[PDB]
Amino acid sequence: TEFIRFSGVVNPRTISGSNSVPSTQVADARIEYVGNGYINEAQNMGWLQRFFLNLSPM
Amino acid sequence: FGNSRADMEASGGNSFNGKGGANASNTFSGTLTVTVDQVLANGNLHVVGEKQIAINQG
Repeated sequence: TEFIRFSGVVNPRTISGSNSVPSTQVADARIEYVGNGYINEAQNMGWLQRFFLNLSPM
Repeated sequence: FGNSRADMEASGGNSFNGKGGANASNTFSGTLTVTVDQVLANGNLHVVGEKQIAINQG
């Protein structure tokens, strides 16, 4: 399952005639595109590898 | 001049080569919608804005 979430503030005069506004005209734009399932877990680092990436000398 | 009393031969050399340099550059391209949070005494507008995007794993 994939989730696309959007939030922001829109000026009414930036909305086009077809009730559309580009995402670059939204003030506090919060855009999120995430997923779950084993596909999403396959894109997470292992805990040991994350620990090393954060605490290894090099 | 007998017995090589005045015969002589000398050589000498001196060399120096120094150099240096530096360079910096930066580019930025994009679009962001900000909000006015203050109007100054001459009418100039203080603007602040933030865009947060989450794609997959960050």
